[PDB]
Amino acid sequence: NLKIFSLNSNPELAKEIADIVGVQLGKCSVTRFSDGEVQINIEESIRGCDCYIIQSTSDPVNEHIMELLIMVDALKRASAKTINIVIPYYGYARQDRKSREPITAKLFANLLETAGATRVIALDLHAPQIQGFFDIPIDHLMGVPILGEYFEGKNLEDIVIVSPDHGGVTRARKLADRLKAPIAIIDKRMNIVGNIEGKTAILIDDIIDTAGTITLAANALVENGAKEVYACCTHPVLSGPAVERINNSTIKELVVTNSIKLPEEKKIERFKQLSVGPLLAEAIIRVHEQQSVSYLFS
Amino acid sequence: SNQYGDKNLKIFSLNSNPELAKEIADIVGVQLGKCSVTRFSDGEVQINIEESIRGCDCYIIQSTSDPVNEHIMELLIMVDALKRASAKTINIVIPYYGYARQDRKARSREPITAKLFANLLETAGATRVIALDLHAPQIQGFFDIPIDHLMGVPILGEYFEGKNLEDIVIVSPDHGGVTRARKLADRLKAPIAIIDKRMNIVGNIEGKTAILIDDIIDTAGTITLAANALVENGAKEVYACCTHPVLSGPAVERINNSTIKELVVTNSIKLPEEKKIERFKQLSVGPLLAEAIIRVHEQQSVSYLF
Amino acid sequence: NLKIFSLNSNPELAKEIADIVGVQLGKCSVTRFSDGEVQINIEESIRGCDCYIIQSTSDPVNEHIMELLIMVDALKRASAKTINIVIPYYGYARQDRKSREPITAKLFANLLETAGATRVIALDLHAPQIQGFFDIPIDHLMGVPILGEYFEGKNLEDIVIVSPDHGGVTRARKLADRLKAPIAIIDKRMNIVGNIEGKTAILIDDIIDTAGTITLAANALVENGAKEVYACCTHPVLSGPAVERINNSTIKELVVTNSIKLPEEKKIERFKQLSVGPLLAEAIIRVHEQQSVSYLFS
Amino acid sequence: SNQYGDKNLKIFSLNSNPELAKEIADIVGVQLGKCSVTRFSDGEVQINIEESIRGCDCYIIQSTSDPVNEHIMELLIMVDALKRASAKTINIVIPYYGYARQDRKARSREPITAKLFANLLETAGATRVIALDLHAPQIQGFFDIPIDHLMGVPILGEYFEGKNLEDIVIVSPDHGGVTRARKLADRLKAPIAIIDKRMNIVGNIEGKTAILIDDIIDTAGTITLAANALVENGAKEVYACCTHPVLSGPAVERINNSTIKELVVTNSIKLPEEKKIERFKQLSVGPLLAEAIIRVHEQQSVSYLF
Amino acid sequence: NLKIFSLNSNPELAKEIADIVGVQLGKCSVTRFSDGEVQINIEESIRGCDCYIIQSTSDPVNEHIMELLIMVDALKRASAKTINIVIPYYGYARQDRKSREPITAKLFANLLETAGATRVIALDLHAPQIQGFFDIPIDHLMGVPILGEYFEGKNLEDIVIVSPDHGGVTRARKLADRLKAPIAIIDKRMNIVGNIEGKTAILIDDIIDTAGTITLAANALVENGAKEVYACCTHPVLSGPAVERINNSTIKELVVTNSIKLPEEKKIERFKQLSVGPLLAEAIIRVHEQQSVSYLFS
Amino acid sequence: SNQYGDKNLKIFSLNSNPELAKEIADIVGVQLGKCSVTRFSDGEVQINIEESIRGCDCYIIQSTSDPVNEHIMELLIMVDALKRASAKTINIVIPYYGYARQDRKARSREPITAKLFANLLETAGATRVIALDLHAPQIQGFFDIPIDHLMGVPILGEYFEGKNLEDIVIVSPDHGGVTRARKLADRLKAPIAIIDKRMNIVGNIEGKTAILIDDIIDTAGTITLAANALVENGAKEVYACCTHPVLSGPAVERINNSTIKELVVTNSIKLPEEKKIERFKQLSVGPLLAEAIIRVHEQQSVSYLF
Repeated sequence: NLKIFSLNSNPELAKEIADIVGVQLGKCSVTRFSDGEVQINIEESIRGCDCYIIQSTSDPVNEHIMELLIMVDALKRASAKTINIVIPYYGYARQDRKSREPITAKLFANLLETAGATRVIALDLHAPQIQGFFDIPIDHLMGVPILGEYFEGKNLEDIVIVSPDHGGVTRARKLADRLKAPIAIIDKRMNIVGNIEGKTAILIDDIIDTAGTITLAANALVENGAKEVYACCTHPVLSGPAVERINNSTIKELVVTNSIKLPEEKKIERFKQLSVGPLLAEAIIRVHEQQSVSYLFS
Repeated sequence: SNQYGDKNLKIFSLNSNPELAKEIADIVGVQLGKCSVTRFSDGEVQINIEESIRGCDCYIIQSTSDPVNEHIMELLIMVDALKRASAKTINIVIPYYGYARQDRKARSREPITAKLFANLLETAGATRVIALDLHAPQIQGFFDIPIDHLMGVPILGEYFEGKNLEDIVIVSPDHGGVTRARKLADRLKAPIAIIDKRMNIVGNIEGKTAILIDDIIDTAGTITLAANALVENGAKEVYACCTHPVLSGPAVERINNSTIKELVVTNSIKLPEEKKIERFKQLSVGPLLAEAIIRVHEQQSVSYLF
Repeated sequence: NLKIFSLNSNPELAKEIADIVGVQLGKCSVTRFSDGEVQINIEESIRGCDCYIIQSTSDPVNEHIMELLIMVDALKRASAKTINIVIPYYGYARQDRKSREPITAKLFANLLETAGATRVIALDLHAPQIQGFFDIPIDHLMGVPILGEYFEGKNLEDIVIVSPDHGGVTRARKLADRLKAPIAIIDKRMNIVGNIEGKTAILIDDIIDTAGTITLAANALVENGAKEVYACCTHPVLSGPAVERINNSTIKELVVTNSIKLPEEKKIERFKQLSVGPLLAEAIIRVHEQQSVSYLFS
Repeated sequence: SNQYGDKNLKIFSLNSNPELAKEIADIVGVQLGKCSVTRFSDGEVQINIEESIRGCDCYIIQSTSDPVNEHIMELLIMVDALKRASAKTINIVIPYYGYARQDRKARSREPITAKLFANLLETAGATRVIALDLHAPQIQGFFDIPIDHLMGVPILGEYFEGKNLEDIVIVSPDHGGVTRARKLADRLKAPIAIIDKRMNIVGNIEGKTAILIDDIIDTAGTITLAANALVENGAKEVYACCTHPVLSGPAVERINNSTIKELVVTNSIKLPEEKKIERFKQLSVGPLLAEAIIRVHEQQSVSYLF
Repeated sequence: NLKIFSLNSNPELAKEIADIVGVQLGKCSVTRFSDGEVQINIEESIRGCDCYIIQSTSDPVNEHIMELLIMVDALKRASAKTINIVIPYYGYARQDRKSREPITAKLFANLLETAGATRVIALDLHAPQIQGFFDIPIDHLMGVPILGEYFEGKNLEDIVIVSPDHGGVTRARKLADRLKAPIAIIDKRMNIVGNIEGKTAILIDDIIDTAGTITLAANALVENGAKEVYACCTHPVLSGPAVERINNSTIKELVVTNSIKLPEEKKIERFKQLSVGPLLAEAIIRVHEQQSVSYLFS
Repeated sequence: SNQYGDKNLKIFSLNSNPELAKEIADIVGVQLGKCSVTRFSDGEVQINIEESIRGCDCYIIQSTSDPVNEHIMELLIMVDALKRASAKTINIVIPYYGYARQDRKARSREPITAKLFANLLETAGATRVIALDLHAPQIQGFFDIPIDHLMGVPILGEYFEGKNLEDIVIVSPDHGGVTRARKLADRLKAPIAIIDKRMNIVGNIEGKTAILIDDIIDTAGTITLAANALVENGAKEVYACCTHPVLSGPAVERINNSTIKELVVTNSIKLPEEKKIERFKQLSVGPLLAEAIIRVHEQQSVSYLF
């Protein structure tokens, strides 16, 4: 009665999740015709079934967004009982506030409901208030505990968590609480606010895109006395020259999760990727079986 | 082209067909609204309108052609941006409506994408739509906001009329396009014939000038096979025409190597600069759409057009 | 738990369907007061029940449409679990496109959802895109296979399927595919496009209303060499002089289905009526039990 | 009657009450919008507006009287047609609101048809409504679009005042109409009395001129029984009045054979040409509705009226 | 699987109802911060549960309305299966018609649905057409039978039911039918229409607010020949000087129900309070178990 | 103040902040719309607009401050009243947005009240909103109707600039307010420092004039503790400021007894007349909001402001 489908964004994450929960991915067909149009065909009856769709809205966001919406349409029209969306990475999440700009994080939310979505399971939205962009139920999972565990196990002396900017202090502090460490912040107006002399710095962000911000912060820490610099994020967008910039940086090791598929192309030298696979598989089971999802936060 | 005199009419162009959009604006007499549609390295689209449009009637010109998904998204984001900046109205001029084909795959559990698009456009905040030659006229019923549907057949007809042709027969490429072939046949007082690919011909095409008409020419497999079977059955000559030149895949090579004397299309879809069609004529829908926007904005009768 | 109700359009079809699935029709009351107003009263508790309403929106369409909407309102307000509409004939289906006309096929759809409908089961809509007029689930049944079977069993030599016009070629061809026959079409601008000399013609349409189109086509076929003319449609609207025109025509036999009740009044001489009763009863069971409805098309 | 001077005000009439609709248009000073509401042989209604109304404020005059289902449908289809032809506004003037009776059948699992209608009208696309003497004033709450509710009592009162009557008592036909009898009693500074059919009389009606008032007179069973019991209890005389003359079934014969001296009604519902009431007076709501449409269109105070 | 919560309006009624149906009230938290804002926190997982909320929208109506809406929001966002609202007293019910006034009874209804309500159970709405203000299911319970039983048991000779005004005649008559008594009405334009000489009068209304209307009617009855005056209503709003006015009136006994909590403050001397507790507990069970609720009216 | 000359602009005040509302109206040049918001003995709110506003653009000024529930309700009822009286637009000017705090209680199963409010306002019938210093800028995303968000920081900055201060450091009271401290630091070309209460200080505050900035000062526990720890760590002096003076509970006594040299706030929330702050300065948002309403009404650029 529970059917899980995967689309093109992150097929491997979807498979890992399916193996853990114990189902074969649903029979669907995702064709792209020669003129660029996409067509999904549900290759099996899903009438009366609770359907889960696993899709990160990563590069190319607009293709991933449309195939997800078109698939929801096909399931709604094929009489699915529920259409539950599992989103490891929420694209356009940085477009969450307005000078004559759209609020794309909100537009997508409205689009998703319009298409027929029942509920959403999300992981580390750029802003916690993005939950409020929905009127359908949404269960928000956090990735900070996963990154925090890995660092807690590295036997690092003298650490200070560093927020790459003014908007990342809250996140920095959740990590500094978990690790019992002080916080410093970069104030590119690029000044270092806080004590980092001799300390092992851990730069943290939710998303690492072009990596300009992170590598620059890293270089600044090192020439201001930091013993060493580590860097982590939940979502590895890593577009453009991101990878190169990181390989040449002073960043000892970069730690990311697998919410976004890694560039087949470019390789990161000092890197560690943690899986959110178990977290999502478990959240899917509890949502479907109506157990407590919040048991997952404490 | 500044000459319009209603500073309250704004026209924006997205990336699908900037040339057509420029032509329309020029004809109307106004400069393209100022905005920037950029794509960050991660493929996300960013839009920021560069002049206040608060209280203005805005017109967005976008064909949802290859790649349809990107063009739909920038269109939706553009509308969200104008809605939030307090535009008075957000009018959508769609020269080509992507996903309008409902039969593409002959399957069971399919989506009805042309309907999903309509719902999405309305949700984004569209006030109305101006469309041209929708694949099926009942797509108008997919909207609950006003939609004005323009016909491209008169333009094509007027062109063929000017060629002074003898013994013509309008040919429908398949079963679904007989109504459309009939409209051209009426404009040209010519009989019709249809290709029954199951590849037979219903009608007398012998020693006549055949004109193949379809709404869309995509891979060109259908139209070229229909042109060849036409000639080899005695048609003296074959012209082909359509409103929307999708021309994907091998379309061009197929056309260049076929017996089609001349292919006639409109500029509702931007042509591939890459490859050239040899025997080709392109008619413009710029004046037709420009006239439509003016009558809609000023509240004049547009049915008069079409 | 499954309750089936019938309204005034086609009580006999409703009864046949109820007998096949194995239920007594629900206890409802359809009163028309002296001033013309209608009042439905559900004569039994249907709280928590999945309710099916059988109604063709045939002559008078506006009365049939309103009693259906008022009944949906009473069931919604009486806490029905689901309100499933079974529509053998969809009136106003020819009003599916716009010069300053409404798109009544779309208006009705919106009205139906507004009133509280859960889903729809339809049979041979004038246009397949009318399915897209709904946002609630709709399962579209075809009648061509039923008419096609009957002709396949008549031992007719030399046949050609004839589309009475430009808009009926697709339908004609589905019948010509099933019967392995060529197609011809009438081009009233009234010319016959295609070879019909000595052939047995079968004129096909979805709806036969005043029958002017069909009888004229039939007369034209016969004076252009056709050995004989048969005629069929799924929906027998047959209004005005329809019947007389058919009785005097050259039409050997007219074949229709029972999606619309036959005029108690006027009688057709050479005629055959096939029942969609089994098709709908079966579609109702599969929808309710969540089996595959598409198994019914192949 | 061309004299209005705001070519932007359009008024349409459907089939329920063309005479009333003509009177209103005449008074306003405009010609009835051009359209054709035809019914094909199969009973389907076809509408096609014969002049552009794009950008115009349209007023539709339709009472949903016998047969209510047909009149509702043509009204809904008319609105869909105007919405899709780009009307600026679609204003509904309903002289008589069908299905406004909620108690007709005393059952359990009933529909609330007056609410369903409101939802349907809004869904079709109505901008606002102008109504007259709704059976229950809270039906105004059934709408989420603006609704202006006009009262017919002043017109009736003004008529009775002009008769110079002595010793009058306003009689409520039943328990639900006491508030309405009270309003007339206020206009005429007269006391009230009520018929408690369980058929007793609460109040002193002895040797007085009784005036029975109701909102609707349908089969006339209630009003005639109430008039007879009135006379036989000593009332010197009995007048009867209402806003809406539904007059279905035996209504007329019952009235003609009753003791009602004179029945007074308005023209909110078209009268049966077939049968004649003998002692009868019909007051017009044409001027009242015409004045309402003008103030709504020009944005003037209409509460001033009512 | 059935969880019942109570908010601040009438905690005792909620408890009585919970005891009868056989559940402990749900674990929720209703905090009012120092600046006046309210925060509800569901202290237990209610995922997949049918939740009932017991709240009268009595003084202060706006606080009671908001805490109810905020609670519905928290349950909707915490994935409740259904959110069923039980409303013993419906505030703003007198704002049911429009000169440039709002129709607050309708606004609240729209607000309730917007917040996420599934259905409503109501008791004696000011106007029966207020049921039509909703599009979600609503089951309307009557209190007249409860007041009527109590009077039927008092051995009162010569009774006449009295409507305090023009709008209360229908209600008066339902009570006069149950008791086989004649009706009289007060016509404050303050005249007494009907025979009350020597009779025992029972003044009836739905709501007794400031009690000016009722006490004045009572005084008028007594100086016009009435042997004695009784007074009843379903909803005891009793605000301002209500209580004092009643204690000094000629009203022999005032009978009310417990749909609204009684002023802790002021005491009524000759009074009787009947409980709607059993009625609501029973309606809750039948709604939840899908039995017939209308069995409760006859 | 009658001088505006667009009889079509109406401005109403509810009970949250009548003084601010009066100031705005005065500046604009119009008299407060006429209405009565009364509360019957039972606490129900009654509203009845005393002049026709049919066709007028109406502006409602209401802060949803203590008690937020009453103020929200009168606001919602006011909108229902204007919608039903046929106002053309219903524009909401919210100087202070109650329930904008999402972290107040650190629990699991919570409501998102700021979102519920937005949905309710839209449902009531709001056309648009004008807000000032929302607690989180993404609350703008909670609305699907246009919302113009004004910033109070420039006003505060301009005041501090006029004091001619030396060696200043802008201090963020907590982790969530670093972006806001940064904006003031930009206006004053000053570095920033943050209080890491887990109560340590990140940044050099030694011998400097510290300026604490927050959006809201409620019980004042956070700001006063942050001011004290500042001084005892060597800050030469401490100023404190915020846009919204909620000042609930012991706020005032705490401030009066702290080391804050001067507390600066705006008049977005009505101050308690009861208790006085000793070292205090109140800047007005009346001119800022008045300018915003005019540009919105006349369709001028308001981003120019903020």
